[PDB]
Amino acid sequence: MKKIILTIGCPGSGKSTWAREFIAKNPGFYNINRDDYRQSIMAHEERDYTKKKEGIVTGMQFDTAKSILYGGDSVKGVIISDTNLNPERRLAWETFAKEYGWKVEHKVFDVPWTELVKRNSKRGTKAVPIDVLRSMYKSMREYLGLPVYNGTPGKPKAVIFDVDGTLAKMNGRGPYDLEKCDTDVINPMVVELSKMYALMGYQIVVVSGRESGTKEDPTKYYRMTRKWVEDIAGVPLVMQCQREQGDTRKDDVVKEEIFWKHIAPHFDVKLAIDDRTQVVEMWRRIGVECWQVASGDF
Amino acid sequence: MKKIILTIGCPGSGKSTWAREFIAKNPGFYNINRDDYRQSIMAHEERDYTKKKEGIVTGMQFDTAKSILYGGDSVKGVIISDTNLNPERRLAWETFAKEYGWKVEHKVFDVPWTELVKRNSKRGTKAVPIDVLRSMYKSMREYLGLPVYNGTPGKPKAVIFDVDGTLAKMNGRGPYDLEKCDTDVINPMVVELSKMYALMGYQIVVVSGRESGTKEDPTKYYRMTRKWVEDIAGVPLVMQCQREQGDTRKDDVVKEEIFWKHIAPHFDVKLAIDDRTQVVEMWRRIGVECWQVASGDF
Amino acid sequence: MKKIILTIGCPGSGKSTWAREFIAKNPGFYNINRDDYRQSIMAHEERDYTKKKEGIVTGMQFDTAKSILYGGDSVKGVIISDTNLNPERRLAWETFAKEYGWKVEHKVFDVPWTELVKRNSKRGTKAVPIDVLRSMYKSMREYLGLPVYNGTPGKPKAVIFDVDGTLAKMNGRGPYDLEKCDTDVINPMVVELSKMYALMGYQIVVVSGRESGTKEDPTKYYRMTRKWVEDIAGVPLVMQCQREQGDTRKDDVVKEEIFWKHIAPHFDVKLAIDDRTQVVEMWRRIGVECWQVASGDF
Amino acid sequence: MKKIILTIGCPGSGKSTWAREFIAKNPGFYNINRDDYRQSIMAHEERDYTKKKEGIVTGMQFDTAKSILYGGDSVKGVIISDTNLNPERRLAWETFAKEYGWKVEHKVFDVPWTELVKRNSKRGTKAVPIDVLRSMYKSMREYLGLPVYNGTPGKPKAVIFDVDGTLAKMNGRGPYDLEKCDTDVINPMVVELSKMYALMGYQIVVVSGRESGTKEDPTKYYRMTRKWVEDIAGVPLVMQCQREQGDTRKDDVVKEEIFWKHIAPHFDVKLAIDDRTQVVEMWRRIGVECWQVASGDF
Ligand SMILES: Nc1ncnc2c1ncn2[C@@H]1O[C@H](COP(=O)(O)OP(=O)(O)O)[C@@H](O)[C@H]1O
Ligand SMILES: Nc1ncnc2c1ncn2[C@@H]1O[C@H](COP(=O)(O)OP(=O)(O)O)[C@@H](O)[C@H]1O
Ligand SMILES: Nc1ncnc2c1ncn2[C@@H]1O[C@H](COP(=O)(O)OP(=O)(O)O)[C@@H](O)[C@H]1O
Ligand SMILES: Nc1ncnc2c1ncn2[C@@H]1O[C@H](COP(=O)(O)OP(=O)(O)O)[C@@H](O)[C@H]1O
Repeated sequence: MKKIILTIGCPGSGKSTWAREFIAKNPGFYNINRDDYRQSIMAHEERDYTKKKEGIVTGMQFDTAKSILYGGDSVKGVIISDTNLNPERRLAWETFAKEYGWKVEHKVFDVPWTELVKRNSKRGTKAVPIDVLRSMYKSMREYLGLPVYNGTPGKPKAVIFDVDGTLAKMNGRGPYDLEKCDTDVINPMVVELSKMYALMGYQIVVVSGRESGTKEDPTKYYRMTRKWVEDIAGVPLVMQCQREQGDTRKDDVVKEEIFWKHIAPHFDVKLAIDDRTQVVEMWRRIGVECWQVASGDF
Repeated sequence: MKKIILTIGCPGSGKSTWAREFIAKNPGFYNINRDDYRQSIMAHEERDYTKKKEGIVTGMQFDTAKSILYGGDSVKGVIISDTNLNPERRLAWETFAKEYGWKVEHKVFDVPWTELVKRNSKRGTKAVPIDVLRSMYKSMREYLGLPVYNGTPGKPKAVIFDVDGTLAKMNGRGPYDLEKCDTDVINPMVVELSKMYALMGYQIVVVSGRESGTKEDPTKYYRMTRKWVEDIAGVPLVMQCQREQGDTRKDDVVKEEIFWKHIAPHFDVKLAIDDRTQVVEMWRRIGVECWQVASGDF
Repeated sequence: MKKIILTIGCPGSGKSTWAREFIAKNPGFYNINRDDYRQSIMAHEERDYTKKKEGIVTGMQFDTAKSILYGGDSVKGVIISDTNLNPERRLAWETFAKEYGWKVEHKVFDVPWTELVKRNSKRGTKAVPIDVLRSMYKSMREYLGLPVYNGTPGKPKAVIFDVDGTLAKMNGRGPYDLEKCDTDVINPMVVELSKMYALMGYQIVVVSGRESGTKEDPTKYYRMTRKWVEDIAGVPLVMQCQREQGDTRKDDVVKEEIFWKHIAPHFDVKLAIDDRTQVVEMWRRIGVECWQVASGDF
Repeated sequence: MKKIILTIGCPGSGKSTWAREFIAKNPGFYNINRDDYRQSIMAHEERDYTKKKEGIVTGMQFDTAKSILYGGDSVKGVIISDTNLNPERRLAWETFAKEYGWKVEHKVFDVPWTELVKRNSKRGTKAVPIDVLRSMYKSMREYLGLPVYNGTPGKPKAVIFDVDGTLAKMNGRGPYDLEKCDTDVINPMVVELSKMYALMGYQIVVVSGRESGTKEDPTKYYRMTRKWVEDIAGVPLVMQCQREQGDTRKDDVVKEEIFWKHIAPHFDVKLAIDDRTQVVEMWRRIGVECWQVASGDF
């Protein structure tokens, strides 16, 4: 059968680039894009929203697929290089292909949020607002079937606190120089908050993206951080999780893995306090309310 | 009735700009472009030619017109912002509109050749080869019903010779400084050519884009040029035509007007010898064989 | 004297555009840009940081100013179209101009933060990271001599809470439809927070960008909001400030004016809880620690 | 010593690309470009000519070279990525480097005229007018020390005539289908011209870019062409030169090689008649007056 290839991915994920390259290497494939169409019927009005226009672009897409997909044995298929993140539209393509006898394949472009943001900020006039991008990424996560937290019944309620930038600031050292992280001063209001919650009966769970330690001393930083939280901040934590030694992945990935493995099953986490934008974005995205206490664009 | 507006014009004539502006001012109008389509189905392969692809783009255009033109009383019409310089395709749009009951209007963008070339050279990746541009302009002229020469029966055969850059060069003066045009030296081979033709029985007609003269002396330059051709070159001309005093139009326009009014009806012109690119382009375009004797890109 | 015009403004404020336009209208003025230089010596390496390179660009700038500023009576001056937000560099230009006898003028481009961000997100490859942009804006504010809060001694400590998106969410209405703002449901954790602080002895000050009311009923929304906070949330507030009726300025401006006039002189504000990104950015920028409780990119 | 690398090449020859790549691979090298400077002092006025501005850019270049070239052992050299096609300016760089003790190297980018034109037509806003490009190429040829014809004393005078498009047109075949080149019809006026010159005593030399023949019959086309010229056109030629079988180079190169080897030493060639633009450009460039008899943009 002729293929109908739907690209699935948030804007800037590489869908168009792939489409061009693929067509350049496999004769018999054509591209259909709601976007070449959207810009076209408007004579290229800057992207800076009608149900009718969208109805036109939709008609263009299917009518164009039918015509192309009926060429001779020369035509192999069509690529629908849109985000295709709306489930109903994806279904519409499959039921369309079933009645005309064509097969539907998916070409996924799962790019990390941090890469999506980075690329999007350079997209120029094709850049998309952060809120629609975050919305696209949420749909992408639902497509991949990634987990969303909804509480842990029968478990004590808890608040998650990060260390760097949240409970602590930094008294003249420098990001990634943990050897002197014992000099960090307290962020008064946040430190105070953690004590307030404890009094309210919440379990205080501390998390940190600081590497636990070095190759020869795997918990060097985990220990200093623990002493700092105990002796300097005075935070009555029930648990302290931290990036494992050697682990070079993004705080992003590291903290979520830590969450599902070590926190979610033991606590009914009601809140997370953090400062790094990519982490704060991770928390809210997986279902955990998150309060950002300072600028964290790094 | 709903309108189907066909833009008629060579590339770079302003068709897209107008289309955007018009849609921005008149809600209910949509744009259809073989080109948004051509680039789209190929995932934007650089423009640097199949009868099948063109068949697809064509289908897209009509199918898209039908759908749009059938919206409610909200839709006023569609703009077909292509060159639409191929007569058969223009007819195809009119017979298409007649059977579905829509009206066809034309929005012409007649830009002068010299402006087309100028703009095209800056078009970047959308620039078109000079030969296809010259071809587009020829079709545009046929659309406008502009005249093409095919000889003048019963009249003596003649060769047209230009002066500046052709019969004469320039001995240290400067373009537009006719006050010293009497110092020009002969272009030997070309001067010799004119005498050769005379011997062959051709009438030698001299033409010049040099203003005839000044406001107080309207033939100052016409006279010097005539003396130069007689005494210095020794060209046995039967007629000498020249740009009228005060006339500020392009050599382009000036020489063709001169041709139809004063030459075409009295001579069977078989050839024209010239050096300025825009003039040489004019000659060939209206049906007169033209030999360019030197670089004339000014 | 010849002028040395320093443009003062964060990237994207219009410095280059103005410079081009000004030179186009006033012959005798030349442009010097650390940036044409930075890109140039590197053969245009993508902007994606050496003290030596910067030393070169600096030398280029002054050496180029000296040469230009010494032309004849034809030269009027030079424009230094950089951000010029670093005070020491600004001083360096003035002491440079004093010893050579030239005058220094400033051309300020004070664009609102929200406009800077908006423009920056479309800047493409010239876009600047949000953290350096926020840093530029902080220096711009210091240039303008705008106020920075540092506490109010002798006054009771307080926490500022916003309503929309912070204490309340929204149960099926829509932004700007205050007529049904009485249906908003509580944001449990945040509502709880306000009570926690009260117990700790902090004064709870509520702020809202919701227009107080309509032309015929100037406190319609102020009253509903007040009842909602009292009866539904149960927030023990000491004061409630809100956007005045008719006022169409940005929440940005509105809340800061409200802060200086009605809050700062009566309270020692230690914290602000809010959700809208532009407001959260305003709080931190003027010296008030701010916790963002949810995505607020609208 | 520190190096001063001058790039030598017409615009579009790859000078900037090379410069970026080289700097990216060899730390210690900086780029100086009259052009980053020209655009910069004018706040980027579209390129669409003062002796003073040029004086400023010049000062910027040398002053910037001195400063850079005096860094520590870290600096290796500077690249002057301009065309550097003006001999006096090249000399100025060498005498500048001699007095300060630096060495001057050249990095040449000799791109074929046809490639220069091709690239230039796509250059967009950086495209250069054809006449300045042709001027740049002439200087490049003088730099390379390429030959320029100035006549052959003691030898009979001759006119060179091309076949395809000049003496012959084409009666329904197609470029590169020589198997049916025997069907070409005469271009009357041009054929007549060749006879006129013969009567005047000129030697008629015929040249053709048509491959002489095939691998199994190396003169198949040379013979048909010769018969066509003899029996159909009636051209009294003294010599017939033609592209050798197997030779795949551009007509460009092929005809000039043919000229120097077989024509220049036996004839005092006074004129060449041709129709292909790249060939016509070759003729004039090497010193031979050339008349283009029809559009030859292919
Ligand atoms: N692997 C990559 N690394 C760096 N940049 C990339 C990569 N892939 C794509 N980009 C850039 O991101 C932007 C997204 O382009 P595009 O292919 O059209 O994505 P999409 O069609 O999914 O919106 C482009 O400017 C592109 O050059
Ligand atoms: N009146 C004008 N003066 C100068 N430039 C123009 C003018 N009109 C159009 N152009 C330029 O010429 C190019 C042709 O653009 P476009 O509008 O798309 O023409 P077309 O659709 O006919 O090919 C554009 O880069 C445009 O900016
Ligand atoms: N008043 C304005 N309205 C909308 N966009 C603007 C305005 N002024 C400038 N811009 C855009 O913002 C970007 C900033 O350009 P630029 O003039 O170089 O600023 P700067 O030199 O201060 O960094 C440009 O892309 C420009 O077109
Ligand atoms: N080898 C090549 N093949 C195709 N295009 C090229 C090549 N080299 C350069 N170009 C293109 O030609 C233009 C000339 O660019 P540039 O490097 O700045 O040349 P120059 O500095 O000599 O004027 C560019 O748009 C470039 O991408």
